[PDB]
Amino acid sequence: RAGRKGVDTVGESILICKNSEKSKGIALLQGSLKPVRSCLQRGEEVTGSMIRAILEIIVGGVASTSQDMHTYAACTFLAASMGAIEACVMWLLENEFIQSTEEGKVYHPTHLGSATLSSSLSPADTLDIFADLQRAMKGFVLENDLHILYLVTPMFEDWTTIDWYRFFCLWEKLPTSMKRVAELVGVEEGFLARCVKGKVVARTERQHRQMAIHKRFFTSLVLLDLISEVPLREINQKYGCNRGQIQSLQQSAAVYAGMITVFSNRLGWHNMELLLSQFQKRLTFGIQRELCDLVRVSLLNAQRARVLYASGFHTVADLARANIVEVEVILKNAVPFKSARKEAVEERRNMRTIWVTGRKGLTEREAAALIVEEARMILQQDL
Amino acid sequence: RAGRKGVDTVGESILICKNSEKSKGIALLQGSLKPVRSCLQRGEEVTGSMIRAILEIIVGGVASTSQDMHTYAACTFLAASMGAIEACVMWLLENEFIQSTEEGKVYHPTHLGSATLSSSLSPADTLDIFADLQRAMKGFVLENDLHILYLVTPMFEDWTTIDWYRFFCLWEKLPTSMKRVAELVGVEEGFLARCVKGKVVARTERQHRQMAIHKRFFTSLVLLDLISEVPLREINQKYGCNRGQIQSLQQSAAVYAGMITVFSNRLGWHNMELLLSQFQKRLTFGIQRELCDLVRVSLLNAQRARVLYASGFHTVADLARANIVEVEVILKNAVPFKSARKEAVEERRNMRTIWVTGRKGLTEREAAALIVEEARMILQQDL
Ligand SMILES: [K+]
Ligand SMILES: [K+]
Repeated sequence: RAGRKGVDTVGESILICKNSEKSKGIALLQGSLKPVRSCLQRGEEVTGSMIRAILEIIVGGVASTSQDMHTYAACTFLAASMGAIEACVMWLLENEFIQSTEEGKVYHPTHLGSATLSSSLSPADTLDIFADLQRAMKGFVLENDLHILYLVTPMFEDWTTIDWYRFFCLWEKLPTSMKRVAELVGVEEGFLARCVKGKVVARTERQHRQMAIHKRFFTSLVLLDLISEVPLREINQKYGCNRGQIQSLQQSAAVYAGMITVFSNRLGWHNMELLLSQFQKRLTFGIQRELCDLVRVSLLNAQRARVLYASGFHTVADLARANIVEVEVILKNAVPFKSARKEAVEERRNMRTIWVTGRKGLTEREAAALIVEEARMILQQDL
Repeated sequence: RAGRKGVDTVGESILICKNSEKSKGIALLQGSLKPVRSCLQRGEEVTGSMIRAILEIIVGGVASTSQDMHTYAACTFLAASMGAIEACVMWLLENEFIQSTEEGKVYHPTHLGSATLSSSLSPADTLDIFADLQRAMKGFVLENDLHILYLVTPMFEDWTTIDWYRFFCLWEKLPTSMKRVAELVGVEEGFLARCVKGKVVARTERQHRQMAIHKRFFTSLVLLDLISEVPLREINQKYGCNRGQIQSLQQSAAVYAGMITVFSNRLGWHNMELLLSQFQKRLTFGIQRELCDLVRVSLLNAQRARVLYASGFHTVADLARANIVEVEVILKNAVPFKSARKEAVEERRNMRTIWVTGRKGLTEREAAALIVEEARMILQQDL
């Protein structure tokens, strides 16, 4: 990124080092990129990338027989550099992903197969997800939205560094209704104590998904406050994570929530599907059910939707009838100031202070007129 | 009902008796109707009819003060024949139905009050229903539709005489998924045994709603098969009840299901409302979710909707494109014969063999043309 084309004569790069790390710095300047691996490499005859690859072609209906499988193996990048394929096919058979009809040896997708493909889910993750859902449908808590959120809470990657001492403090202060959900999932208070007392991550044993469970329940709490319209600064102080890690999490959970919804629909689990089908939109914007209609407008996010709701505008229909200058004023009240704000400067009438995507700078007035204009266009398309 | 006006010269009535019951028969011929009671009569200072009456006028907003209450007491039929009112007002206060603001002594409705009124529910029944729902939301089974049905299964009157021996036979053969729902509700196997072994109805103690629970769970099983499109004859043989008692039950449960849905909506219980809001339509016709669209047509019931679904017509949209004579044929296949049916009689082309409400006799042809005609009119109103 050193050197602007058409602007600079040269691009300069400086790597600051010490005498001790002097040799490692030179290694980088002379270093070159490593050769590209296939990521489908084989004491592991089976592998995730291959299992998914084989599942996609069989369920999709472009690979039926055993001859089609090895023909596919020829097209891979792994074979370009110049058994394992057969192992993945059996794996799909053992775990009810694929069917075999002896037309000798022809493979067809199951309901679980077609569901996994439509859900864009990884076959390795689908097994635990399928069990987790069946476990939840045997005993489910409906008095709050926490248990539902847990099912759509992603835990395939760490989104933040969790302070366990902070976690235990929230555990005790946690209401009884949410402790019931914790117990029902696997959250044991004993494991939480062995985390604060001693910084033993363990996780060496495969059976230590016990760690992931507590990380997942911690995350669901964050997502619970998030769709409860709890301020980002409160969530930051309460949990110990920045706004960057949160936004990356909600956009991840919004997508994941859609996956579990599709997965539940293709298996015929209507009751479970019915509950989940409202959280994709709520996780995206971080809102409650009431603001779901307002946030259809492009410029209206969580903060702008709430202040317009609390001012009499509950729906797009109510927002189309709106007086523009009234919308503008309500927007002006949602701004965050360090001092308890909420002189006359008439030189700020042209200040473009509202950002969009692929944006021209919008004034607070122009944005308001756009919100009312868009609301009317949507109101007509609703008929 | 003896004597047709404009037809008969006299109407004759004969009461057949023996010598032993001779005196009781004469008592009827000379007998006259008893005076009409008020049904709001008072060791019972409080009474159901009064509590409901007082609740309706306060929540509705036509009675606020204490003066309005006794003014209402004057308009009653009980006072027409010429304390207790004050007792009912306190009862509504004790059970969170009504609020009191000391403008000395002014009464307003609570959320629980406004919910009960909108639900058309009796205040006496609302207390147990409110507890039952809160109990269900703490631990709910979603793998089947049984637990949801239990919440909308009415038990304020007996709809049939339950054979307990038959019940215990269905209990053992009952799958594990439905035994979990039974335990979760209150169905104890010990009580079922003390019913078959000994015909002890008990029910003298008020705390013996334990009887109602088992009667309610028995009923939910019937409703489960009913919306699973299990034949009426199978349900008759399996449970021991006639088709008359069943139809009276489903139309009762369809109405009740709507009540619990409204009740849940006014309390803000969205998750619970979401699950219940699909069973009013299914209980009415006795169908599965797939036939919900077809049964919008007036002439299409459960039986006609299924045979049209299994023949390629899944929606009203598919049914508007239908060839009339094809619909007619599919209908002809749904008819029940004692022999394994499903000569050429062309004299039955005018036989009106299909009944409607406020009906002219419809031929199987005319009905088919009406179904396709109605489907098209509905398809246009859907846009
Ligand atoms: K938006
Ligand atoms: K109908």
